[PDB]
Amino acid sequence: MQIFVRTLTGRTITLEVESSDTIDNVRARIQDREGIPPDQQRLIFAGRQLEDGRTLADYNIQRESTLHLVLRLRGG
Amino acid sequence: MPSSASEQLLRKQLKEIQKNPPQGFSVGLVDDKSIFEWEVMIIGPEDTLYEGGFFHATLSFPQDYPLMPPKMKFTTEIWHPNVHPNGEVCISILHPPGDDKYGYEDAGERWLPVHSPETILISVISMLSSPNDESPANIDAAKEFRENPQEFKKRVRRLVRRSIEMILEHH
Amino acid sequence: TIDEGLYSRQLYVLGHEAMKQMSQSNVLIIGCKGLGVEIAKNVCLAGVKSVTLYDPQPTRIEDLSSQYFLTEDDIGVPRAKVTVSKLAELNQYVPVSVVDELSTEYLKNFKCVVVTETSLTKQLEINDFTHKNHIAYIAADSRGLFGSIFCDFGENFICTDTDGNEPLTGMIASITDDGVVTMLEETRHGLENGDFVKFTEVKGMPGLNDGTPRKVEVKGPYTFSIGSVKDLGSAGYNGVFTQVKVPTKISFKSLRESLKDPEYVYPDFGKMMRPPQYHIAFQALSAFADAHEGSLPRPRNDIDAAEFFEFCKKIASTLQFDVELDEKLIKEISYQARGDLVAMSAFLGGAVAQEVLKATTSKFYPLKQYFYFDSLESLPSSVTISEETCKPRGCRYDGQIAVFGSEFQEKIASLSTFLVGAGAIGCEMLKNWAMMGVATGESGHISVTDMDSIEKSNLNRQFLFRPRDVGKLKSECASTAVSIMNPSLTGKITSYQERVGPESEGIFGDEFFEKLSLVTNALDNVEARMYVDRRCVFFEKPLLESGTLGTKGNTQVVVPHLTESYGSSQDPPEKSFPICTLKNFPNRIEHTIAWARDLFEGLFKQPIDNVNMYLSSPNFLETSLKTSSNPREVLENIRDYLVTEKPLSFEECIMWARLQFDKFFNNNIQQLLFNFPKDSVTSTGQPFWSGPKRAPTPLSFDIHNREHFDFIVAAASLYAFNYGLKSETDPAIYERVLAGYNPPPFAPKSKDKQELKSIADSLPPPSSLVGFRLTPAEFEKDDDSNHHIDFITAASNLRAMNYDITPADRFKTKFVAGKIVPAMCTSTAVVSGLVCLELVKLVDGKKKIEEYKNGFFNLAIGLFTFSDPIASPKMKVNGKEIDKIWDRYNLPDCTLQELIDYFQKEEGLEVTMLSSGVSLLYANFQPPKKLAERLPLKISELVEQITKKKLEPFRKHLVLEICCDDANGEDVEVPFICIKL
Repeated sequence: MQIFVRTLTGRTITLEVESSDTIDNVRARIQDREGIPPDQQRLIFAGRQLEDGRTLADYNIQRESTLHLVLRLRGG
Repeated sequence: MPSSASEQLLRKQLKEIQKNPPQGFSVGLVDDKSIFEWEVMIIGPEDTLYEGGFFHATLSFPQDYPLMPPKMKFTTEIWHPNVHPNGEVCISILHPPGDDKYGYEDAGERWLPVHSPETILISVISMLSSPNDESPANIDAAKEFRENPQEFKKRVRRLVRRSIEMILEHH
Repeated sequence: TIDEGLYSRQLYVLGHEAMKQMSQSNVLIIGCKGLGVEIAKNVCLAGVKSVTLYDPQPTRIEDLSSQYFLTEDDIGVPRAKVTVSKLAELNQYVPVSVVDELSTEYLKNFKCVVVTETSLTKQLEINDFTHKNHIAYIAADSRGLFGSIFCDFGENFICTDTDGNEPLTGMIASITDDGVVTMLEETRHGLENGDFVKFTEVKGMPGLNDGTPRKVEVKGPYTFSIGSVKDLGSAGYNGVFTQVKVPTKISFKSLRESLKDPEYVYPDFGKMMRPPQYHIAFQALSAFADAHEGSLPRPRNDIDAAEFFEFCKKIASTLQFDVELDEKLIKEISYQARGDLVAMSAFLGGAVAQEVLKATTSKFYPLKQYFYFDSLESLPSSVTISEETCKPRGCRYDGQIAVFGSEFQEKIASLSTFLVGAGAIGCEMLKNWAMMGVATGESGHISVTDMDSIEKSNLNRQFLFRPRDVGKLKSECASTAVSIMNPSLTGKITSYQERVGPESEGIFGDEFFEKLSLVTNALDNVEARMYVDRRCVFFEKPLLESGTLGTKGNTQVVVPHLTESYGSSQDPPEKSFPICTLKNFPNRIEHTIAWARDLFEGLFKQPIDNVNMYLSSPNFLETSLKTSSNPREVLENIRDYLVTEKPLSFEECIMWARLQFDKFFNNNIQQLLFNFPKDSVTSTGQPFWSGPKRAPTPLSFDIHNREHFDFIVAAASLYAFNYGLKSETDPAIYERVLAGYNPPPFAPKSKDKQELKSIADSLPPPSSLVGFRLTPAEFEKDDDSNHHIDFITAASNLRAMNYDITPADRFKTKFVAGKIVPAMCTSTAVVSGLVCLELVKLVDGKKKIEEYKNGFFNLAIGLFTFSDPIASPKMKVNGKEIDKIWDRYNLPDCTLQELIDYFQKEEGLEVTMLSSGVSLLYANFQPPKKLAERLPLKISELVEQITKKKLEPFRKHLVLEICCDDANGEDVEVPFICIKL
């Protein structure tokens, strides 16, 4: 299947992902094409933050699903 | 006030390195006052230009470690292309993150939050064995190593001797 | 001539051209209730040509639930007439006016029309005209915990910048004549279909290096097509593409034709099914209002709810809208119809204000087109919500009571809060609290702290401050300001001017924290945030966290014994550069700027401090000989700046600066070249000066050169500033002194105990220069007349000319050298809204984690996303659960030995290591020689010994952390320990 990972900056990352793939697997791929370590990535889907150890299927992330890659900001 | 993630990680890493210490260097704290200031004594690697030598350095860890790498400074006088005259070590693994700008050096070759202090020190050992001429910190040393490596060889060996005479300082 | 002093932080978000367009755009805002005023406030601070208000309806008391520019003395007065005078004071470059009547032909005077508090029927009238004459249209309404925004910029709206991101770029490997482009070894282009790219340095077909953009057709992650280029060249290679940001046509539907088939912007994919429900409900609110003489359904009124529910069915049928109506959800809108929450207005108002700027600048992607939003999880459950409790009263908090009830108002009133930061977020937060009626009760209080003072740059997004308030403290002014917004806070707010941290634990200590209901951050750095987080973990207090960056923002909530803390996660660190890159091998302007900063410090600050310490400290010399990184440079600094290179006239400073030119842009480059000739080669065949390295070229001084002369003046003026000599602007003087300058001939150079630092003897004694001090230059970005940024820019660009790098104006240099954070009022208002929508959940004492929501947004692209907080990590031990973050061990001030013996059988864990803060108290791997020494010591004594500091009197506790292994071999992380003294 195919999913989308849109960043807070507007950049859209498309990914061919297995329903068996772990969140860890996905975090590793996003590092390999944006340059931020997994522990600094914050992925969100359907109102819950994806945690390690689980899979896309555990969150029912089917095709054409869109994840949001966000971060915290320091300004005030 | 509890401890940050930085403090916890340094403890576990200090414990592990000071459990099964990899040969070639010794690791301890400059003072128990702070686990963010390690001192490191390195044996000059075998067969290399520096063999027999005894080099003391300081790993200074940043407050936001491991987001940022530690800074390693040789206190012992040393003559190396990748080592600034002030003592600071300049190698890829200790370069801050990450990609950019034109697309020459990737993010995966510099600092990563996963690299243990042991991984760093091992990288600095190999640095002593085979200088990297793509990142010279000491211009004068970088030339002598290239245009007359037999006078460079001479100067290193002189500094190797002066390091031993400083061990005698413990008197 | 746009006021850079005022719009600095905002310019770095929108750009100059965007702001020129803004200053030429008129904006009409209809309605000056809670939502309207927020939109107006932001637009005024942003800097448009003018703002026109239309709201002739008189002020009712319930308007004050969120209209922070309306007082109770202004009741009965038309809102627009009251608001205009307040808004005019926001920005001296924006005039505000009012209209008493509107006509369709009058709209032609405006670039954008904002519509709040208006019926659907009148909206259709307005939009029909504006859409016909291509005038931007934005409709928005706040209804309790529900919100809606509609945008229409015309059928032919052009967007010049869809996301504000820098143009993408990458190095090419090869380009077939068929048009297939290939990146270098394992490099992603990141392009997308429809993107336009130009080329440069493409070898094989120099025709693509023209500049003509080509439509991109993504073929893979490492490749993309542009079209057949068979005309010139059979194959290209070793080039570089550059994204050309192309103007994009955005075709908006009118309000009329889009009501049947509305295009949605979903602020929460978890609530995907909700916007259509709201699309009908918000029309039903309009149909209901027409059927009740403008009145909305009463609070929690079951009758009006059922009547409202029927309107939804009629509208759903008429529009042929085939959606199954959620009765529970629809009636909740009726129940909360008269709701007017400040948080909601701050959230929508910020978002809407951004959209106005989009319509007027053609920059950033607008909302297309319906934005339906709800914060329904914010609804209390620990109190009665009914028709009786939500009944209006003669007070100002009616709009809030209409949703949360009267007994919930009491909870808000009795809150004791700690606000860390009185900056942009601080100001918006205090405003929200004032409107909500926070800490207005007898047992309620607000503590706000901020050591910073108001600056001109701040006034652009910190609306509680004014031009005359510059120089004063943020915390005090922020407090006085909200006292006017809500006199109930008079004597209910204590302002501190303390930096939050370890130093201030005497003021923000045990007694201070214990009486707090919650803490709220408004900080500008991560270090402070982390610190507050840990303190809140100790006192088991909730923490509301927020942050911004340009049009981006986020919110996090920390709930005791439920969620993880702020420190449980980390974010990407600030970009930095190694010294080796900076000292000799720059390849970006950012490298030369950093270098230029060290040069600024090295010439006008560091040597100056050594001089002043030599003259003020008695044993400085031999103290520096012992405890300095470089005793040599210290002594050479004293000599050079006191006797040798000391100037006697300003003309000698010009001479000095002329010498510095050769030293840093000529001789040093010759020297670098002598060490690494232009045709050098490293021991791998590759030429040395290749790739990230750029072969530099010495600079021959030329007074008639712009950048050469800019350096001399800056350098000389700064050197004069150290010795208190008067500067000179007259270029005639410089021409004279410089003409008579003979450069000393320079050539690249090739039992010790060589302590030749008997030159300290060549120094005059401190007794010979009593009362003499040099003035060090303290780097200050925001003063454009101190030659600081001038020097950095000149020096940076001179070094840029050396290494063939494209230079940058002082504007970009000021941004980099100053480490300026882009920021504007819009994103700050939005986060303040979401934070307060989460605060009410803490007041309700919600124990379910799924009720809470962490926010993330980008107003530049209409992106909103939310997520449930991560739960605190648990760990069942010996039976029941313990909380690794929040639970703690409470032990006496015992000895180290009997502390280890306490975890011996009370827990069954061997303490392998013990630490206090950054200090290592004990470890099993430590030598037995000091183990036996430190084992029988009390923790209090043990800590004072290692830290070389005596425990302060106000310290009544002491926090320890331990690594623990179970009787098996492997480690187990365990809750921390609180030692009672």
